[PDB]
Amino acid sequence: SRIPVVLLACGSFNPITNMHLRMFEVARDHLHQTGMYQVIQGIISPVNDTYGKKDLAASHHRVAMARLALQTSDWIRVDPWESEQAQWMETVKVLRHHHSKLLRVPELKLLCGADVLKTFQTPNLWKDAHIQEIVEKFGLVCVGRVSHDPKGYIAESPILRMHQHNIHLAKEPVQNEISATYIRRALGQGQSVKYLIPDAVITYIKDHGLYT
Amino acid sequence: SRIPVVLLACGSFNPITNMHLRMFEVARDHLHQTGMYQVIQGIISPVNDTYGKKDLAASHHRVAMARLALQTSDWIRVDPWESEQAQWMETVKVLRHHHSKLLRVPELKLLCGADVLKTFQTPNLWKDAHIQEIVEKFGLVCVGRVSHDPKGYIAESPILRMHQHNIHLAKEPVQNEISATYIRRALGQGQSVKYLIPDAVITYIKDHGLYT
Amino acid sequence: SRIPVVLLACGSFNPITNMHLRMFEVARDHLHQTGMYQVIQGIISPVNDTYGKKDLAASHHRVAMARLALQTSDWIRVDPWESEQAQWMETVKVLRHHHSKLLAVPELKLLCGADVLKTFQTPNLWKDAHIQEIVEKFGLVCVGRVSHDPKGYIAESPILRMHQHNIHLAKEPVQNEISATYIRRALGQGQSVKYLIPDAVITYIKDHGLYTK
Amino acid sequence: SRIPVVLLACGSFNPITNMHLRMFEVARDHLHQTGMYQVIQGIISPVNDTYGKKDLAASHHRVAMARLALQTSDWIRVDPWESEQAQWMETVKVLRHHHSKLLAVPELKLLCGADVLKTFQTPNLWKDAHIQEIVEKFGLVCVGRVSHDPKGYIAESPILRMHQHNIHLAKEPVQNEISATYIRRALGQGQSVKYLIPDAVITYIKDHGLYTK
Ligand SMILES: NC(=O)c1ccc[n+]([C@@H]2O[C@H](COP(=O)(O)O)[C@@H](O)[C@H]2O)c1
Ligand SMILES: NC(=O)c1ccc[n+]([C@@H]2O[C@H](COP(=O)(O)O)[C@@H](O)[C@H]2O)c1
Ligand SMILES: NC(=O)c1ccc[n+]([C@@H]2O[C@H](COP(=O)(O)O)[C@@H](O)[C@H]2O)c1
Ligand SMILES: NC(=O)c1ccc[n+]([C@@H]2O[C@H](COP(=O)(O)O)[C@@H](O)[C@H]2O)c1
Repeated sequence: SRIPVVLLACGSFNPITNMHLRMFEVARDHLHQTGMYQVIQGIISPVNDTYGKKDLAASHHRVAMARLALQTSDWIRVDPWESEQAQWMETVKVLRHHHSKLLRVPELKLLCGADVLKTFQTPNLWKDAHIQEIVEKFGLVCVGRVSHDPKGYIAESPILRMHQHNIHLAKEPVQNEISATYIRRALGQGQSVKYLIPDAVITYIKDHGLYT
Repeated sequence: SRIPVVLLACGSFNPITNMHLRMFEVARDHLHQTGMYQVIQGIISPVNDTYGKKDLAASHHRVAMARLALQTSDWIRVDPWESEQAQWMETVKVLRHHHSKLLRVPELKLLCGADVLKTFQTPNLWKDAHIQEIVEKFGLVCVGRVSHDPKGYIAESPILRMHQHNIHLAKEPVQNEISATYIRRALGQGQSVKYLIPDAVITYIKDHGLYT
Repeated sequence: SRIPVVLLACGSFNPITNMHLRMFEVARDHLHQTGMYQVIQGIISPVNDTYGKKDLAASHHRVAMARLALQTSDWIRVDPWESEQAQWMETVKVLRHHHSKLLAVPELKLLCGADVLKTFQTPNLWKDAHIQEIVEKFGLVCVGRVSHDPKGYIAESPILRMHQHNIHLAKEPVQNEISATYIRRALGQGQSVKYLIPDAVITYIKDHGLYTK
Repeated sequence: SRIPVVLLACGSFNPITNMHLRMFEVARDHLHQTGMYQVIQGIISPVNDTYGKKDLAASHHRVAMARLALQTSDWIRVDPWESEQAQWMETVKVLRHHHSKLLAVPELKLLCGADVLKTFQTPNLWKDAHIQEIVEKFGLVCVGRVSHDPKGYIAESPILRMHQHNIHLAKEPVQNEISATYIRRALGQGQSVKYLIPDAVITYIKDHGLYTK
């Protein structure tokens, strides 16, 4: 039988966009395609407000937009836990938390774009022990992104190359490179972002005067 | 004051996708950005079933999906006229028809991707007289597409370069290259196309067993 | 053992670019990776000056630029036969010509971008009989292009689908999407196209004053 | 008249690619087009071997490959000073070094991809003081990269926004998106990278057996 899988996406979702959503669909089809897994749930987990040097919309807003974006999904949901904690938390700790919840078994895997594998290379950004735990205790499902060569990132990482069994590379045949940075800039200039992010999210943004 | 403009998109819409929809939004912002026009209406006109060597879903279905896709739009509508004619019609004739309807004045402009300008170069595909009428009597609003250099197409076309005043090039800052061919193949393989085309269109496709 | 293969690319080469050259390399690696072919030669065949609606530099120059571009290739050569004819010739006839020239005979395959498969769908552009002969008697090696879905083009064409075993799809992960149209526009404006097309080609264009506004 | 400008690119160049070289050309044309600058030189400065978590070919080799790649450039040269130091050096210090070497003094600007602007946002990666000095005292010329929105990076950074006049954004319409990571993987698998990186660089890699699995 198939191994039940839950996919967790940790990010800013400032705001959530059609690309972020498409990432889950592609990842699920890829896992199902292997014949060994049954994706049963997707979880969007917006980062806490204390994170970064950037000016993120308040977490309750990012969580609300994600929920709106996901109303039409029958398998992906937003979980505010991470954003409700007092402070930012390294991603492995969010994985640990959700793994436990599953117990109160399906495998919990981190879902990210190929761009994330490249960030693993950034000095001091991710503790080696954490990278190892992500691919050894949990799993990593990576969706392609223009300009990134995931197979090379893996081959060149002493840690990743030793845990390839837990790394799933899903190819994105579609050229959908929507940048949330671009979304925010366009919104700020009064330009349309319709068809780039969900309609309900656009309405929410207008209603709450976000990204002005 | 601003010149009222109506944008007409002639295509297969087999099925209509988020890229096709995004094309209108980008074109409108670009025209408004110039300061000289006020886009008042967008029209999607699905091609007639007698067109091509391809197997297109029946026109009533393509028209229905476009209408569903456009329910959330307050300015773009589908007009079945072209698809309801007995036979295929060169595009200039569809422009003429809609121009007349406007009379029962706003300028009517053809909306297309940069890829269309390249098709103007195909031997025997578009009558020179027709290309001329499109850019001289009406107008052409072109939205960028990867791999295409619209400025070069114009510069190299004896006809286009003489009517640059009626050609508006709108740059697509977003990497959204969704191919309807890809959409059909994925649907045929049972893969998700969610977030690539409107939810209501996906439901319609399933309900009517299209693209199997 | 392996089936010997010669790759033929028919196109404007106005001018030849690093992307046109890259296609040969990607196609060769792909065929070798299947383990059943051995590519022994590549042929660049510039189209006749009588062809199409667009303006082309003289074939004399396009053949020259291809020759210069290929000086550092040990397996690809330019063949001016097609452009030396009195008039344009349908691609199937160029394939036939080069096949006869080969006459244990290596297989001759047409090398093209995935966008060519789409053009097969254009009314009146290619004779069905020709499309069939091209895929059946010669074969196609298609290199992917942003925005095109070759697999779908194949599936939606009865002719291509029936002979899909003779259509080899290669994937070049690198964007490239360098269009010769862009190259010509840049040149006309006095901008650099270095590292987009071969240094030797730029020298020829400059020396002979080509592609000026 | 025009302000003389020298462009400095700091990076791995592991190995240098046609895309890295193309960035210099695109950046020069952009600055010239503003009508107020005249680019007089480009400098490729390979990073020190002590840098980062990834494995780099020896700087001896990266400097060599850059020199070979640049033999056909009449304005870009490789400068090994940075890689010859005992240890890695923050980019601002390399800029300071090259500025002193210039000492009517031409302006020295850091040439980079738009993705570098994003990295400025990484906690602990660049000192705010350094980011400020880089944009204020030297300047940045950023060449666009698929997936990145430089204008947004600038607007969302107080430091960059305040000195945005010293950040020059150039647009290369051509995809390219050739990553050195891909180049290294292809080489390791014995695939061709011809027309993606300079012929002279491929010869050196082959002669010295670099980038093997
Ligand atoms: N060391 C870590 O655990 C680590 C480092 C960088 C980013 N992250 C997470 O991945 C996402 C990165 O977001 P940005 O790329 O916008 O900074 C966030 O969810 C962030 O919390 C975790
Ligand atoms: N000569 C003409 O008027 C002409 C030629 C080719 C396509 N078209 C139109 O433009 C669109 C092209 O569709 P395809 O590219 O799928 O063939 C259709 O609406 C078609 O009717 C018009
Ligand atoms: N029916 C045919 O044989 C046929 C049709 C269209 C293009 N072609 C060839 O394709 C190549 C490129 O043509 P384009 O520049 O029109 O895309 C040329 O060699 C041209 O001769 C052949
Ligand atoms: N704080 C700094 O000066 C700083 C930080 C990160 C990268 N860099 C430089 O950027 C270039 C490329 O670095 P990456 O390979 O890490 O992207 C190198 O020259 C590196 O030294 C400088």
